[PDB]
Amino acid sequence: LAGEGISVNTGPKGVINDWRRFKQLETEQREEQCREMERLIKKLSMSGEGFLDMIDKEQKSIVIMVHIYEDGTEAMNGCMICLAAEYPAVKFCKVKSSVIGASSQFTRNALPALLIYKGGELIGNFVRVTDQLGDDFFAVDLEAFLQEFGLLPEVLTSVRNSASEDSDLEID
Amino acid sequence: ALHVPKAPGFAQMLKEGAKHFSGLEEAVYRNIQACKELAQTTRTAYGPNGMNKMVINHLEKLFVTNDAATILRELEVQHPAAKMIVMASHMQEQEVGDGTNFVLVFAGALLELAEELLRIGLSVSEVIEGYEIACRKAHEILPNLVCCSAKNLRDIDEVSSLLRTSIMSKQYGNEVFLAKLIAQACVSIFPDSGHFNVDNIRVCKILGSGISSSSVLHGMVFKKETEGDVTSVKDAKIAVYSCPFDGMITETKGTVLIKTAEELMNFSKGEENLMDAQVKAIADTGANVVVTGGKVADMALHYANKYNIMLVRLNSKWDLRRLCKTVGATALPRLTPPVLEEMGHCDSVYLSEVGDTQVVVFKHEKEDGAISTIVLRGSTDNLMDDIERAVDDGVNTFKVLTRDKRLVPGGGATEIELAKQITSYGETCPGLEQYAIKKFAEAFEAIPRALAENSGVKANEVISKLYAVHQEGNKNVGLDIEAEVPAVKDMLEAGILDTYLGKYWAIKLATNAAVTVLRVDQIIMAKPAGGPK
Amino acid sequence: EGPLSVFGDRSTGETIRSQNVMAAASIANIVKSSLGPVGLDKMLVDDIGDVTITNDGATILKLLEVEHPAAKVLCELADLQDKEVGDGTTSVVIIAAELLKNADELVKQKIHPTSVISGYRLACKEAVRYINENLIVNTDELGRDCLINAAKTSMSSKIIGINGDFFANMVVDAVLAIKYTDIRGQPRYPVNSVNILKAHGRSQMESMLISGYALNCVVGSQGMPKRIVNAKIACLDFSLQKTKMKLGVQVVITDPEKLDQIRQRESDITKERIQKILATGANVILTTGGIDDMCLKYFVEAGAMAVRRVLKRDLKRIAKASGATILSTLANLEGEETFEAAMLGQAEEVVQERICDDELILIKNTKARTSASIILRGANDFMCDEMERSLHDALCVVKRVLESKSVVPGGGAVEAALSIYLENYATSMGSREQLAIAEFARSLLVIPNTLAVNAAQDSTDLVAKLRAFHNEAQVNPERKNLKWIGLDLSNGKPRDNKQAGVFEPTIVKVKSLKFATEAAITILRIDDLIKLHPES
Amino acid sequence: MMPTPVILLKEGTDSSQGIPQLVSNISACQVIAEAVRTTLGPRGMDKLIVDGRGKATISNDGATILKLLDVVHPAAKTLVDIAKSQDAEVGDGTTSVTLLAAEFLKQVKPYVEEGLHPQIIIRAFRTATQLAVNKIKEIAVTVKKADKVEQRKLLEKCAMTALSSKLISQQKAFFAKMVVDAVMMLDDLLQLKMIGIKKVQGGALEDSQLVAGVAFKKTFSYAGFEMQPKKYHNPKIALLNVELELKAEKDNAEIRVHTVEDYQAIVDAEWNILYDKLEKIHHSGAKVVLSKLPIGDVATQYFADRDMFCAGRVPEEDLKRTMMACGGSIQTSVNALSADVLGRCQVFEETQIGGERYNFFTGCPKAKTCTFILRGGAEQFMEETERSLHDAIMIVRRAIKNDSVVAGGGAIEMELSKYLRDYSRTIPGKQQLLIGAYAKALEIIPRQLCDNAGFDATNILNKLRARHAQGGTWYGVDINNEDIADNFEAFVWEPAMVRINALTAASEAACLIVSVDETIKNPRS
Ligand SMILES: Nc1ncnc2c1ncn2[C@@H]1O[C@H](COP(=O)(O)OP(=O)(O)O)[C@@H](O)[C@H]1O
Ligand SMILES: Nc1ncnc2c1ncn2[C@@H]1O[C@H](COP(=O)(O)OP(=O)(O)O)[C@@H](O)[C@H]1O
Ligand SMILES: Nc1ncnc2c1ncn2[C@@H]1O[C@H](COP(=O)(O)OP(=O)(O)O)[C@@H](O)[C@H]1O
Ligand SMILES: [Mg+2]
Ligand SMILES: [Mg+2]
Ligand SMILES: [Mg+2]
Repeated sequence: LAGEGISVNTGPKGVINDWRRFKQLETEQREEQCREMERLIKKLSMSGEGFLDMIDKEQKSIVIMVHIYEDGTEAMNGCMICLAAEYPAVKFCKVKSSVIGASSQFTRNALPALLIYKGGELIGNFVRVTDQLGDDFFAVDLEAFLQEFGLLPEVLTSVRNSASEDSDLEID
Repeated sequence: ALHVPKAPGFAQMLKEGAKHFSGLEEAVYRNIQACKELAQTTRTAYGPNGMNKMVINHLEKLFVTNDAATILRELEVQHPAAKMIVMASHMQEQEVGDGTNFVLVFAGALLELAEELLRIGLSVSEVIEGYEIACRKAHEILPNLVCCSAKNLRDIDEVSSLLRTSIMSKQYGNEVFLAKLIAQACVSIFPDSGHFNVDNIRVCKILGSGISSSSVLHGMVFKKETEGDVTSVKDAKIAVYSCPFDGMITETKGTVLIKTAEELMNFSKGEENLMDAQVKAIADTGANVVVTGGKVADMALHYANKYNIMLVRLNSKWDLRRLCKTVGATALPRLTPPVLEEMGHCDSVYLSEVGDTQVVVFKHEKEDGAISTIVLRGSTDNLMDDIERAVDDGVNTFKVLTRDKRLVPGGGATEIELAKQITSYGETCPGLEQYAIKKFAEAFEAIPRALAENSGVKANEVISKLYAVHQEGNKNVGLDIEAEVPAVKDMLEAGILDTYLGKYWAIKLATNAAVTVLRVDQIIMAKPAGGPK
Repeated sequence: EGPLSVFGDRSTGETIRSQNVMAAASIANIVKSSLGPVGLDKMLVDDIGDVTITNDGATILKLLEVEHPAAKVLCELADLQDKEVGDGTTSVVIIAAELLKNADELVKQKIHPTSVISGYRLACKEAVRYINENLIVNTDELGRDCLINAAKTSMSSKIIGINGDFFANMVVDAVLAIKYTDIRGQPRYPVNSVNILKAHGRSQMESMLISGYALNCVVGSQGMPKRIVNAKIACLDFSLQKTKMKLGVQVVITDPEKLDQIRQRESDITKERIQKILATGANVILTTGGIDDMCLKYFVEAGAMAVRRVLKRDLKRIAKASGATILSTLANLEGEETFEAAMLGQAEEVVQERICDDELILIKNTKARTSASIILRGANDFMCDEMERSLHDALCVVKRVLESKSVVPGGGAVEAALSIYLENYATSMGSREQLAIAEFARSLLVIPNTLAVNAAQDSTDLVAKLRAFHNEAQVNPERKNLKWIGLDLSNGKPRDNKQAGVFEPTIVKVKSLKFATEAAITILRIDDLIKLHPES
Repeated sequence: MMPTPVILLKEGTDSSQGIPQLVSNISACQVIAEAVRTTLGPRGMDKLIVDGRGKATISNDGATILKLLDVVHPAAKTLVDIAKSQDAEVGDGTTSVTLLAAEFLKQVKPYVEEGLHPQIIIRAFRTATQLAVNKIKEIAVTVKKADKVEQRKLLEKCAMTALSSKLISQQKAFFAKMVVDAVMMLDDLLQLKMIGIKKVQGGALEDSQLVAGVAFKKTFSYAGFEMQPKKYHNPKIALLNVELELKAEKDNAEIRVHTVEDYQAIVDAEWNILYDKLEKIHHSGAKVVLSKLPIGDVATQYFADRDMFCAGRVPEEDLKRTMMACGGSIQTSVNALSADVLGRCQVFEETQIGGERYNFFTGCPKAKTCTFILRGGAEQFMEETERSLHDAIMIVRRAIKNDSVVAGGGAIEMELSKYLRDYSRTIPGKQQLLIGAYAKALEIIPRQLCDNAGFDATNILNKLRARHAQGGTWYGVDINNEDIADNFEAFVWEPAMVRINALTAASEAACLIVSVDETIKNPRS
């Protein structure tokens, strides 16, 4: 048992394919782990790729919130639909916890999750909103509660109007 | 053929977490059982031989006492019927100040006997009607059972003797000393005007020297220090300021606009000169103690030290108001020097330490003043808290005596006489309400029974002796605590007396709670969900 | 962990002593509430819904799951007391635990355990001598009242305590029934020969004492009669079935004409045996083995009762009582198979009695010896089980009283007298063994204290009055009759227990003291414990 | 037990009721008292406790050990509370209170098990404690002539007795004399804040010193500080609460100018303000300048150029002590630096003390304060030394307030036990057993002393009992000679109020523990 100076040398450069494949897979799991860790412990104490690349994409100047649910979820979903009908500029969406594979404590004691993302960072991590909001409050109550913290953003055509750059020229 | 489906109708429409208890057996009997359980938990702390209970609340704070209201407050009661009885007990505590355990025991006995009456065949309406009739009869009887009156409240010995019984149930071993302390403290307050203020009694808990070292102080004691270097004044002329002891500033925004070097060089000097002038003007009125409700500026403190002015900083507005009442000053809103009328006067103000606590004492040599303080010593925080609860009970008893001066015999004598006379009345009453009236009369036995059980003697012998004596004609005879065997003695001679108003209110509230619990027939409980507070 | 390097936990010094004393105190406090007439029974659930209502200390300690080994030591101490005496099972455990507690209290004062052990041994020896010399009453001057009172005292605190006036009489009659003498002329009473049958139904008063033997068995077939007016009992230890050839024998057939004869003989052998048995006039045939259909039919045709699968102990008791002889085989010394009338047991009557929808065999008034059996009736099975346990305790107490003709006053009188005498005597023996003997005397006072506290009475005042009475008896020669003053828990005052009829066998107290002292000495030797971790 | 459809209390509520509850409470009190059993007497040991953070504390003080223990038993916390009470009111005997309370409970446990009503036990404790307190008061030895030398000897002996149980017991005479000298300089209130205690690493215990003035560590000197002289033979000290630095005149101040001449004038005005403050300080005649607020580098260089000493960010307590020693006043404004507000010490010096720099203000003739400089080999060594010095200081303060003493070593305990037993012989008998149990429990102190010292407690206790019976009220345990001796003649003296408070607190704790019959634990929130 000697030769502590192994100096693997040519090994890493000769098997770099498998090492880089494993590194890529581990990093792919790493973005998911970093995204999910922002919710657990950080706020709990006090397909997944679709969610990941939806959070990564879109403009940082648009507030995007997501909801974590398991099968009063129905009332909050109806209120969220009403807010979506009232705030077309926002992109309300929901995703199951089992798809994300969050912790068991979040599944068992944090079923109602109001996660708000603004430019890749958590400006709001409302979790287990049963106590401070209720069970059967309407959409206007949720809108007022969210607007009190300054998070939510502040005619009707017939059906549609939108359709070279030569607009119109009468010049001879 | 292996499952029982829910009945069509209300059972199917019920929420997943809700509960529905309907009918006599499912609701009334369960409520009576819960109330009996609560009475059983609180029963052992009744009377002078009652035992303290160490109750640890949800916040992990230790409470040791035999005060029923405190025990119920610290307990996390969940049954709605027991909740209602606890509300009745708290209402009794707020209205009078003593008799909460009496209310709970009487309500439990009444509900147990109501359950018995329901079982033998009587319906809820007959029981409620009989209980109300018997309560009216007891309220009519009670004035006739008054044995004596206070007849003097400016005395010390009489007040101490009157208050001994109230603070005999709590702190049974040493009640005379506490009675004398509370009597002196209450006599200092309560001037020729008939109005007596309970809040004017202040209790300060200083730890270290045992409760036998407690004393009463005519003034205020604050557990803090003095800002300045002056620590003792012999002819104090306290001036009280609600504003901070500092130069007044604007409300919108104060910007020091400097446009020349002269202003820059002279601004600080002018500010210091203005502060010095203000402090000297304050001191020139003869005021040598200054009490502020806000912060103290460094320059203001320096100039107060230069002119030999004692500075005391009170943080809470309640303490400021109490000190103003005690000394006789007015809380000025600005730093202007006080006029003669607004200037307070005290016999002595000094800094001192008791045990290891630095305190500031506002001491009056005269045996008068609006506010008097009781300095409680002790070897444990919980012991001093229990002594403070006893002091509160004694002060409430004194206030009740001021409101109504009539007293009734204690030691269950009043309860036995009431039971006997209500039983006699119920015999003459025909109809089905006689059973309810007799049960209401028998429910008064729970007080002497609890006293006998706590004292360690057989209850049945005591009850039989009390009935025999009251049939003889002595209506002022209750059980003797200082006896190893069941025995009775005259309470009027022994001075074991409790207030008539307390008994009246306790009986009324207990009867109201019992009948209100009996009136409920169906319970529709929602899902507990959350709601931590 | 450390320099010792052993794969287990270790405890040394006052820690292990405190642990052992705590375990002993836990065992004592488990059963302390079930001592004395004002004691109460206990209800045990066996994790599968089984209920065992009991008051016996041995049963309680045996049914429990015990892990600490000093607690075990007390458990087998109670079991040993039950096996060797039959009574005082709770008292010995309580006394041993109190002795251990006081010995540990002495040890904590830097008194060496050797001195405490020597003092305990000396105190036990002197207590036994004092009991045997001063605190015994000879039963030859009383007769049957002493037996009745001893049985009633044993039955107190049991489910049959109030019915003692009847149960004690039944027990005394049953014990006197089975009395017989052996070599050297000493009369010995073989308890456990009184068969006890439990059957719910009627009240306790309908419990009956059979002047014979009772079998928990029924007749083999419904055709045979269920009552014989003059029983000729023949006891057999072999089954009566078709004869099967042994393992070392085979039947090989080369001539077909022999198979039918072989098959016929295969049952004709048993038929001939049964005919030989029946030709002597036997009416009742009891066998430990089974009986098949053909033999049952033969007995039915003969008009004789036949019972199969009889328990061996029951068969032995029946043979002893009725004068029958157990015959494991029908083979004399002449090489033949014969049955003689000399082996026929005789009983006055055998009846297939019916008891609460079940039936059992009653063998009434056996000759050449008298035997007894008791059938207990109760509300349910738990009540009957408790009745059986209390009945066994009473039978053992009566056995001890009849064997050794000395009794002691009950109700803690012996304990108080011993405490006073040992406290006075300790001043003349050694220096630290003085303290040891004083602690022994003080520990002997736990029994009257428990008796008084179980009645919700003033234990301190009652024990003080008892001690004053015993001290006055000891210091005043003319007041020597106060030794019998014990405790009356009904009224909570001292009472002359010998006059009141509260008696206990002397052997109970002597064995309890000896066993408790030895157990306390054994536990006190420990000063260090190594608890090796299990290999799994 | 049956499941009610709706339960009464909250789910998970635990309730213990009856005699088993009180027995468990007594056992818990015994367990707590066992944690400080071996830290009693001159042969007592120390306990090491490691908190969750990994920091370790080493102490012989019972109150400190109990506080560092995370006691959660409701009945056991009373022992910690009474230990804190004894520490607060007296400062010594924090182990005796716990031992006495636990011994009372252990003595009455057998009577509790027998079903005796606890009110009788409480009454017996109250009666016995009142009698014992009266006996202590009327047998305590006091001298009604108050000579300076005799009072000095009494205080020194009391400090020696209080100190002869810690790691500084070998130098107990030196530290006792230092404590007495320190205490006598306090004027009338004997504030503990007027006795500074500085701990400096490195050095023997005998190297610790008491300064007749003030001393504090050097506080973040700026540039140019090393050029200032570090010794003055009659300095005048300017005690100030002033920030001597270039800074904005006020936080909300704003300067508005529209001319370069005004810009230069503003800069020169700021410089002139600072230099005016510095000149006002300098012209006062002071040579040493101290301030709570920071002193800038410009001011440091200015004072260096004038051969002056400066020190900024001096703590409030250090300046208060310096004012009480030199005799000046802390000035928030330098506009009136009259000669009557300047401190004056004989010698000021900065010296190297064990790898640290300290400023010494010695030679103050009318100083009302002092500073302890404790040396040691470790931080916990210094902390335990400070705790022992605090105990001695509290004892000396109490003796100054009331100079009544009783011989220690268990002599007073044995005398009280004998008196209480003799009283118990003359009562009907129900209270007699309880009072005798109280008297026997009073014997815990000498027994614990003998056990810690490795003696045979039984023989020593028998000899003490016989001696007290035949006469001699001041006979206690003599640790050095393996025997008993007259402790009063051996100068084992403690103030009577120490034992009075110990008995009172132990009796109150025992009565409170016994009075409880039932406990309730609400579920965790
Ligand atoms: N010395 C005494 N002797 C007999 N009874 C007393 C004595 N002191 C008080 N009592 C009785 O105790 C009762 C007070 O019980 P208490 O514990 O105060 O309950 P509550 O606080 O609900 O009034 C009174 O009704 C009185 O009759
Ligand atoms: N009628 C009685 N009166 C007074 N004491 C009795 C009576 N019967 C029994 N005792 C006493 O009660 C004690 C408890 O006996 P018990 O517990 O029934 O026996 P075991 O310990 O075998 O269960 C015995 O020592 C006996 O002296
Ligand atoms: N030199 C000594 N000889 C005998 N006993 C002593 C001596 N010094 C102190 N003691 C005893 O040791 C006991 C404990 O004192 P100490 O350990 O200093 O503080 P605490 O009382 O807080 O434990 C005191 O009651 C005292 O009587
Ligand atoms: Mg009250
Ligand atoms: Mg028995
Ligand atoms: Mg000390």
